[PDB]
Amino acid sequence: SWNDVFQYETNKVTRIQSVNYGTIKWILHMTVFSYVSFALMSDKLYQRKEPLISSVHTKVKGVAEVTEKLVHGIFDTADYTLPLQGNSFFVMTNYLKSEGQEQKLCPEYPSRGKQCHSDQGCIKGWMDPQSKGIQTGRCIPYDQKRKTCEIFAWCPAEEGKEAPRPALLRSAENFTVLIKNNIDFPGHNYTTRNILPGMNISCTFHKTWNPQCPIFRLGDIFQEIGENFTEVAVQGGIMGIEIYWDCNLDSWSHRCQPKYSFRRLDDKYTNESLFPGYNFRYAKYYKENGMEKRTLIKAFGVRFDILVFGTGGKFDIIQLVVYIGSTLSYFGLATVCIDLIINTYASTCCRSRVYPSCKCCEPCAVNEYYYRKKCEPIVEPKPTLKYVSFVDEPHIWMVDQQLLGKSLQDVKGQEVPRPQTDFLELSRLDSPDWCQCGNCLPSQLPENRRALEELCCRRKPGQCITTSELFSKIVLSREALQLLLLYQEPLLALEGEAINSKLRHCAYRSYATWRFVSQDMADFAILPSCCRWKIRKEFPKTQGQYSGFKYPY
Amino acid sequence: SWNDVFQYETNKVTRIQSVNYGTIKWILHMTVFSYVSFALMSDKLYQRKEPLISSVHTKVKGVAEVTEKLVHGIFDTADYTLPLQGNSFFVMTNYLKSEGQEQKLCPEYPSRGKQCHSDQGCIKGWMDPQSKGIQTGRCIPYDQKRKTCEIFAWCPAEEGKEAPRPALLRSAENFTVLIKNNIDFPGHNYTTRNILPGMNISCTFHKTWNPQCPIFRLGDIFQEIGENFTEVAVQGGIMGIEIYWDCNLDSWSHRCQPKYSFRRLDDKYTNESLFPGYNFRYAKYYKENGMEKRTLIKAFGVRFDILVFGTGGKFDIIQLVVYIGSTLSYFGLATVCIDLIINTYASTCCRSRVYPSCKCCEPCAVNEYYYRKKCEPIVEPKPTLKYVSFVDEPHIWMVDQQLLGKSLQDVKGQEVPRPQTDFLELSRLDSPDWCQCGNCLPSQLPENRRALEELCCRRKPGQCITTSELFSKIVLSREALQLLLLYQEPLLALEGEAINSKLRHCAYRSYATWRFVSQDMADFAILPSCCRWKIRKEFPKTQGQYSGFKYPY
Amino acid sequence: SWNDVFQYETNKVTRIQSVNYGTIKWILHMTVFSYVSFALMSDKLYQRKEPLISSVHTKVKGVAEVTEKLVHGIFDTADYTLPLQGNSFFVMTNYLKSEGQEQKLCPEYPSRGKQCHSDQGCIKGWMDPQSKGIQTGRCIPYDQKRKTCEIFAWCPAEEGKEAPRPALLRSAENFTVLIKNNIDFPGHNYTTRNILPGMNISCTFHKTWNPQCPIFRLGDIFQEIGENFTEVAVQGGIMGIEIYWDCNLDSWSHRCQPKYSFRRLDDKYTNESLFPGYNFRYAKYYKENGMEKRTLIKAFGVRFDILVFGTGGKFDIIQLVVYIGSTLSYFGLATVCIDLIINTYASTCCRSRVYPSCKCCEPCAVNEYYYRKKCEPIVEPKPTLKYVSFVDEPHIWMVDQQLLGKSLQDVKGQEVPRPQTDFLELSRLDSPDWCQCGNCLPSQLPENRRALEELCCRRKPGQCITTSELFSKIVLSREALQLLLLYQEPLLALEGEAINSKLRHCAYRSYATWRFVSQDMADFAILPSCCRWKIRKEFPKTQGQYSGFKYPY
Ligand SMILES: Nc1nc2c(ncn2[C@@H]2O[C@H](COP(=O)(O)OP(=O)(O)O)[C@@H](O)[C@H]2O)c(=O)[nH]1
Ligand SMILES: Nc1nc2c(ncn2[C@@H]2O[C@H](COP(=O)(O)OP(=O)(O)O)[C@@H](O)[C@H]2O)c(=O)[nH]1
Ligand SMILES: Nc1nc2c(ncn2[C@@H]2O[C@H](COP(=O)(O)OP(=O)(O)O)[C@@H](O)[C@H]2O)c(=O)[nH]1
Ligand code: NA
Ligand SMILES: [Zn+2]
Ligand SMILES: [Zn+2]
Ligand SMILES: [Zn+2]
Ligand SMILES: [Zn+2]
Ligand SMILES: [Zn+2]
Ligand SMILES: [Zn+2]
Repeated sequence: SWNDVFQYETNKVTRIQSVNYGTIKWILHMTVFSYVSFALMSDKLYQRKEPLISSVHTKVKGVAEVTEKLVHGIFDTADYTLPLQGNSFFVMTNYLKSEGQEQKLCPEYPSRGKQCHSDQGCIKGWMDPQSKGIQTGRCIPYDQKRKTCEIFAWCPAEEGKEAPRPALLRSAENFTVLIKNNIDFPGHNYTTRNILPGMNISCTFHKTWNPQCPIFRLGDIFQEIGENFTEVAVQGGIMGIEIYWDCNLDSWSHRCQPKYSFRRLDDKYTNESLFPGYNFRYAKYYKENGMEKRTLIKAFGVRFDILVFGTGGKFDIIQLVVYIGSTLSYFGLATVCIDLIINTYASTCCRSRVYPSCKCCEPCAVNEYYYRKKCEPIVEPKPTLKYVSFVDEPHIWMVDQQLLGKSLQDVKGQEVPRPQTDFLELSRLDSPDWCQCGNCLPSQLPENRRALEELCCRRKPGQCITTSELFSKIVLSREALQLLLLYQEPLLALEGEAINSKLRHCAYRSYATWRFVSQDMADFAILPSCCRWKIRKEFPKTQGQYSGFKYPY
Repeated sequence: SWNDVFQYETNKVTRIQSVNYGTIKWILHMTVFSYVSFALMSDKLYQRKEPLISSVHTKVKGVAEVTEKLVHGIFDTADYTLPLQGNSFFVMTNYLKSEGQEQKLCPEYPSRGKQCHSDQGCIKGWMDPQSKGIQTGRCIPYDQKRKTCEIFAWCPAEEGKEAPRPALLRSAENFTVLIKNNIDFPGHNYTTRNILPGMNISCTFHKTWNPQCPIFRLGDIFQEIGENFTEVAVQGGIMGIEIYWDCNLDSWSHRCQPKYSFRRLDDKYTNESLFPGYNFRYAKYYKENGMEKRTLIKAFGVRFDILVFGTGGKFDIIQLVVYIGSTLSYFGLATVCIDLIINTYASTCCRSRVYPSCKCCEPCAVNEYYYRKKCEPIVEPKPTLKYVSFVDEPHIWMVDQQLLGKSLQDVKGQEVPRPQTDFLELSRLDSPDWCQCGNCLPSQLPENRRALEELCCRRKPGQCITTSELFSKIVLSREALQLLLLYQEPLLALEGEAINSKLRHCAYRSYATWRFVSQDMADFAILPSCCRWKIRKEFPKTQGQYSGFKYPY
Repeated sequence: SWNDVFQYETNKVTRIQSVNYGTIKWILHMTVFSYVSFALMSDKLYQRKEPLISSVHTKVKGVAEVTEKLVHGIFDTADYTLPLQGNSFFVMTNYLKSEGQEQKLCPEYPSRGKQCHSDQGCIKGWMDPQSKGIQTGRCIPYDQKRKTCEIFAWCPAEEGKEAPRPALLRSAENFTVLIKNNIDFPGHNYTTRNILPGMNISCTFHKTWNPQCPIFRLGDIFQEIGENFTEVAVQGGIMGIEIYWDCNLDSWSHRCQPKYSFRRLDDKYTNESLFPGYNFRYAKYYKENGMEKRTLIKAFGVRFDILVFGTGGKFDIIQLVVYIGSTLSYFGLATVCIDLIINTYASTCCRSRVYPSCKCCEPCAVNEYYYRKKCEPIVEPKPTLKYVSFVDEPHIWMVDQQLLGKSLQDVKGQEVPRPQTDFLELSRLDSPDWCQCGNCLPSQLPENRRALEELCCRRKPGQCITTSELFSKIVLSREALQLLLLYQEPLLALEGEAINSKLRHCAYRSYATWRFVSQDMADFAILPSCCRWKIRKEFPKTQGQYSGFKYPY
């Protein structure tokens, strides 16, 4: 039990002294190592990455003068900008005014060919989001030239009027926005900001000269991406200020700096029915003479959306371990490829065609030696398994099918090469129809099992193997068999029928080992009737019938 | 050195021709491959996934008429909606009005059983967030029926008044919001939007008919998730418009489309003390007659939060390599399982009980052959390691413990099977108390080391192995030992005491190899005293004392 | 073909009964298993993690009284807070007022040493964001003491005036904000909220006593992180309420609770030129006597940014499979380490120096046995490969280089150990200048190939190996060679020149196997001229020239 615990299994290997294969192995190992290292360091797969949480604080500075009796106006942050001071801020670039609005009946603004021509056309009680009123069903003259439906809404109405061109607040392109970005990686417990001590304040952002200046001129934002602020100012738009944080929190590779990029977020070619641009209608309410009045301003502008994103990486042992474990199996590529080469070039097909056709692959025949020193083929031992050898042939035949009452001599199997004998050890001092030697005899086994023993020493007519002197020296010589038995059992009693049986079995084994060198084939070999019966004649049984070949399993 | 570099180690293998094991191996390989492929393609583990950055632009369109002297009002986007046009927008569904507010003393609104009954109950200088004023400590009659505390706050007060039921702006359910969603994957450098050219504009969203229409009717939003807009309109709520982007950026599998889903974000059963619903109090300031007055509107509505989330996948070679490396080791499952089967069925326990009990597992005994052709057991060579063989027994005994002065014959070890001899090679032409053969002699070694040599040829009384003829043929025959020595050293000088010593050692080795076939056991074998001293008698030393067994290590 | 499919390859192994190595293997296996399990469960690597989508709803409650003719004011949520009720909300802590603003010429506010001293200093048409007006180029006296430039802007101007100290709305520290957080994991289809049924309402958040109370006192927020609300109230700031959701959605380990933490998001030491603190200028517009007037309020306060982040993990089989596959290769660590130990201690370097220097590593010499039972070295069979043995030496010499016309006897290779012979099997019954034995003869091969056969039996002068009796018994004995041939071919015809050739080849093989035990070396061995020519003399050819050694490949 404890001995079972205290065991270590190590694979048997074959140390090959080959320049080609060693060079290939080291080249592939180096390639795998290089790619693994490159992937680890480039993608920082050894680091735990966490997304950031951002806080944005914007301050827009800039004033515009608008001339529109002539009225001279001044526009500051309490005028053209909203209380928006975070991820988004709005800069007004144009506007439409409608002073003194009261909820009453009035003609809807004639625009986009909405002028009415017939009273029946207008509907009663119909909600009109385009005009923002309820039509009363009666057409009325908005102007002496054209007529429009009557809506109970805020009056006077100015819906559908185009934004003035050129934009009144074009000067917004000269306005400067300061962006303060605070990010944190709570898992990594790291916080930083885009404005650090020792940074100049009289700077404006540029891709090259001042890439870290958080002060942006809107016109520069637009022209860095090929957008015409003057055109966008008319109907408005949405622009994006991307702030990317590719941040490394490792001490030896610490750099957490923002990268500023810009992107228009509103489609230039939005259909006129999809409300192009960016605008919003905001109203100031007041009391006049005793009635509640409203002043409506339709403000066109650019909404700047500050989009902050990024990841913060810090070394994590678990991630590195996982990556290494993932990539470890790639170091078996050399083994796989070289074993594939050995297996393929060990095939008896290359010599036939490939080598004569291509003579450059001639020295690759050495892989047969490697294969035979690397692989030990074996077959499943099954009852039908049988091996036969014919002295007129230089190979052994394996039969792995049932004998359906037909002689094993006539049964056909497949050819296999007889194993090489141990030279170091060998260097020492009315006959049956199926019989082609004349010495074979009918089987005494039951009828259903006579086919197994119906085998001859040779396939073609000739002399029996029993005529060879080695048959008598090895198989029939009682002295040699006695020596073998004593070698196994030194104090054996060479008397009785037991010794005759043991000698018979040793003779069978001797023939099997002589003609089927491998013990694997010798165990499942089948002796010819001639040799079997000569053996039995030499070492015969008493008051018993021979059983024959047993299944080793 | 370079020869050390130019080496390739390949494992020795056993090619088994088994239908069952090959079928099992291929089945398991196919299963592993199928699961790995399924996981790779379903979860898109070959792709690098990046979260998106979103910009949302909303446009709500819809007008409501409210009747509340009778006052007829019109409510448009400058009235019921806020400047919110991004990720969130607010649609007012009800309201409470309080015109003409001045900062002075007044009775707090009697609500939720807040009516005061005693002057002492009211506190002086106490902040009252429920009433939003500082109590003066004196109770006053709010109405002829009930009394309330006096607060220096905006007056007249209307706190705690329930939202009117039914909701005044019920018609908000018919209002339509257009959502424009712009997403980007900056790492993958991909941008898209939810409105593409060629999409109809007179559409409203439906799960099946118009799943890609970014125009939503609020009532439809509510009824798609079993929410009653009429009820929510009273106190308000929060609704979520989820926009999911499961986007594949690979050219051959490119589809980046949004999936719209809805979710109520406010708890229906919020406790009345936790401010249920959604409302906000916004005030319009003005000057009246010389004093600064305020108009307060408590607006109840639905805040729609557009929640945009998703990931964009693009093929990455590094991710695929990592996944493949992770899954490569799963291809050894076939080897593990089949080797486990071989090891288990090679145990000498199955034959004893399992096979007779269950006869279906009879042909699985072939795994003993596979085990013995796959594993070569070996023991750690240690000084205490000793092997002994008794000619009255068919096994060898291994002793791996110290001899505490007691004879090795009486010491007990564990039984091991003597290895099979090479048949191919063999096929060729006052006695001591511990002695059970009569031919053994006392050891001449030092007293502490006599136990090692205190061993007999047999455990039970009988004839000595020295009486066998093979002992003289193999161990004592000077001709055979001389032939062996010459085989090792052809030009050996067969004269002197050196040749006698060499013959003695060869005789020891011959006995050890004969009775312990394996060289591993023969190296650590222990000769019996009888055989040892017969050998020494045949090849005796001169002017010296025999040392005995040395430790091969 | 199908037999090729029905094959299973299993590695040959060596079962070592070693306490040290088994203990090491199990220790390393346990260590790897423990670390893998720890990483899996601690980091929850078996779970699929999804980021959350959050909705935040805030309700600030609290009223302040400000005394500033003396004016007594009341400040409620319609006064000090914005319509912000989501991820951010603003609490006003101080303010500056400027009533009755009109767009006209006026002197800019003298602050930060901006007082003008010369008319020429002021510029005409110059935008002044600091003063928020267009300078007319003429200096005018703002006050009797100091003068400032003239700006066409809103007047009276109050830019650059410091926030009053102490802060007017200090009482904001006593105000309470209720945060309702709704999160969802749409991939995992899980939603939850920070307020659950059965939670008290009269609670305020504390780290220990009430960590789950979503009602926060602002002063407590500030003092939990060492911030002085009274100081921040003057100029304002930005504070962050982090809500972390480390949520496990597995039923057996379900806990999805928020963790509240606070963080100041505005730099305390922001440069005075970077607009420290948080403020915004919001204006109320009105009509007075017929002209449009403006009231400007510069509000200083704290903007609270609710930052919600977290991940939701649920068991995923794919992730667990990937992690296990990643970590499987780490279970080969025991094999790697033990094989490294075996390889290192099998080196013939330790015995020389390490063991005598350090005697504790003495019993580690057993690894040579393990190495020789684990590895079978083999060399690449190449035409230049040759083996030679000298009977005056105890080793075989391998030559793997071309013979540039110089005798192979004088060519130097590298020494290798002759393999141990099978004891079990052996236990059975004007001479050439390069010649150091006298029996060698010149080669009859072509001139370019005579060097191969120019080899002697010994390196130093002495007796030829042919004088040994084993040479005649093994190599020249016709009986033994005939027996070997018959063993290979039992019915061989021992007549003709074919038998002589076969005997010659068998004699070459016999010498090669005798002196180069391994068949690998015997195949590429080179016979000495003396032995070769004695053999040929014994078994000579007829009407033909001998070819010599062939390349087995
Ligand atoms: N390999 C092989 N073994 C055989 C053959 N015939 C008999 N044997 C072996 O010899 C034994 C049977 O001996 P047998 O002649 O029947 O003598 P008996 O059993 O005493 O009657 C079995 O254990 C077989 O393994 C044969 O043709 N081939
Ligand atoms: N395996 C084994 N070897 C032995 C035994 N006795 C002696 N030897 C070997 O024989 C050698 C010692 O020979 P020994 O009889 O002492 O002759 P001496 O050394 O010349 O006195 C050692 O190298 C041992 O390996 C034994 O019982 N078993
Ligand atoms: N290993 C080895 N084999 C040899 C040597 N000389 C001859 N042979 C073998 O003997 C065969 C050639 O026999 P050879 O003497 O030329 O007789 P021939 O071919 O009939 O003229 C070849 O197949 C060689 O493998 C030698 O020095 N070493
Ligand atoms: Na692996
Ligand atoms: Zn016959
Ligand atoms: Zn015959
Ligand atoms: Zn005895
Ligand atoms: Zn004895
Ligand atoms: Zn010579
Ligand atoms: Zn010689």
